Amino acid sequence: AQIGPVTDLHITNANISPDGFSRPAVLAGGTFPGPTIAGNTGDNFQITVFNDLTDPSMLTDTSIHWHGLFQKGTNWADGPAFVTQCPIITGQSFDYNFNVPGQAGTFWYHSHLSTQYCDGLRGPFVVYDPNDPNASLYDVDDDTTIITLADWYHTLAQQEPIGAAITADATLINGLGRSFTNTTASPLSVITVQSGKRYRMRLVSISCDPNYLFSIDGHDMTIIEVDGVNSQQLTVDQIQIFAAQRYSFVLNANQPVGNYWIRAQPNSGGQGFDGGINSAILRYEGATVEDPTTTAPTTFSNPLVETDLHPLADLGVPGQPFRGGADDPLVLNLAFANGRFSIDGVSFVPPTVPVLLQILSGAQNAQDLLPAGSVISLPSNSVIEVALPAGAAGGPHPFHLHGHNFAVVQSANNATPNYVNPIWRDTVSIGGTGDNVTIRFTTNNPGPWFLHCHIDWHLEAGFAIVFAEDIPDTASANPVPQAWSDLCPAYDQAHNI
Ligand SMILES: *[C@@H]1O[C@H](CO)[C@@H](O[C@@H]2O[C@H](CO)[C@@H](O)[C@H](O)[C@H]2NC(C)=O)[C@H](O)[C@H]1NC(C)=O
Ligand SMILES: *[C@@H]1O[C@H](CO)[C@@H](O[C@@H]2O[C@H](CO)[C@@H](O)[C@H](O)[C@H]2NC(C)=O)[C@H](O)[C@H]1NC(C)=O
Ligand SMILES: [Cu+2]
Ligand SMILES: [Cu+2]
Ligand SMILES: [Cu+2]
Ligand SMILES: [Cu+2]
Repeated sequence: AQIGPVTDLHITNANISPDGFSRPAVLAGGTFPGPTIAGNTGDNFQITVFNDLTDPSMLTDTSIHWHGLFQKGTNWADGPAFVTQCPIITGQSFDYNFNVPGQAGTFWYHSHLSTQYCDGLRGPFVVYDPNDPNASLYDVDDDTTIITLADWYHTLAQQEPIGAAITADATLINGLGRSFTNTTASPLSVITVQSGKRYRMRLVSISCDPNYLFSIDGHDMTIIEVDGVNSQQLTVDQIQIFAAQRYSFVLNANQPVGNYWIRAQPNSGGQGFDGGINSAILRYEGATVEDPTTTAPTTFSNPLVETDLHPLADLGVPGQPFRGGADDPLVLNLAFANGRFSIDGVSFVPPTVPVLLQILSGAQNAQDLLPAGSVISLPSNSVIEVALPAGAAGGPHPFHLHGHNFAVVQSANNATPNYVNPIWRDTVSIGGTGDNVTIRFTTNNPGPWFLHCHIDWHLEAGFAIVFAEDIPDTASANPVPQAWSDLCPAYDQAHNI
């Protein structure tokens, strides 16, 4: 069952074997993925997170981010460790108490301390719309229509050796899948549909790294939502989904009663589907309980191309219709060398005092904020443009901005900008060498908002900056509860800082 919008959430260690190989993990709600947190648009969420972690190999501190929720007036509840809070220490709990005005769609939650989400603390987060403009396009939308895609590692995140390449050992679809090496015939996930019905499939990438080529043999997929933003209907037969992105698509159960492969091919790790890796099963009611016998095409006829997506609503684009046509036009220099990423020449290393606390204590220019060179001020009530030219090793990099969604004025692999009707989203691939992926948004949400690559191994290696939006208004706009004020003293005492 779904939990929320008011719930406890216990964070524990346990052994799991989602691909037949047992290892310890960091879990929310006792499971991988964690339970779905849900409510309706505008609801008050109060998620009281109980840190019960005891195994130091995966860190006993934690902090949870609610990915894609704007947190307007509640920056303290956003979750990124050392940006908006100190971590919760073991044996303690913390109420993330926030509201979701003006948002409805498919989100997720994850640890936002170090690489801890890779060790298992990840789950879906759905905000339903009782008056959804897409409601008539489908019949079923519930916990059984959520599809998570996850990378899974046999080596613990903190134990990945410095200097060796990191790749996953399995793809998990709804928490199950088979290992790339030493493959055993462990159980595959089954998604069940009834012939003649239409389903709102909520596709969530909870990946720490790979992008997936997602498809369903025999079926096509009509996109209706992108990262929380309702879209015009776009029919595709394959979706390339990057880390942390979400799509809703209508699945019409219009093929013969049977079994069909669900495919999620990562860009690294095991290639293909031998032994049932990278696979799940779409089973119609009344079908034989047996594996599919379907195949993929050699070439997909209608792959998703991001420039084909358009908002359902008339969202437009803020600013003027040319490069640099914004109040605050930025171009970030994104680089990698010698094991570390940098933005504008500075590699992100989390500060001792969280950025929000530094602001509330009176640091009021971004040159005064630590880490030096990693915090950039944005002016209030202004159009911001951020160009993110690709080329840094380890791509394609999916960049994500907290506190906001944004218009994607220029997408990967296409040099033409769109100042008329591009999709809005919150995580975007910046593409390949020579690309100039560019985003725009307006600053109506005071607080420090993280901007980073959502490949968690790259974040850890410094691929991040903080946008301190409207520093002068941050304190008045974000009143903090006593429990939040208690976090840093408790953390610093427990760690002798
Ligand atoms: C990506 O687009 C930005 C503008 O959004 C380009 O930025 C300009 O860069 C040149 C030097 O390369 C400067 O002289 C300009 O002041 C910048 N801003 C403008 C023209 O608006 C950037 O060059 C583009 N990058 C790539 C790799 O195409
Ligand atoms: C490259 O991106 C551009 C801009 O998003 C796409 O151009 C649009 O194409 C649509 C569909 O034909 C037209 O309605 C628009 O008027 C175009 N806008 C602009 C500004 O040119 C283009 O289709 C993309 N290229 C590919 C191959 O998908
Ligand atoms: Cu996220
Ligand atoms: Cu986020
Ligand atoms: Cu990256
Ligand atoms: Cu983040």
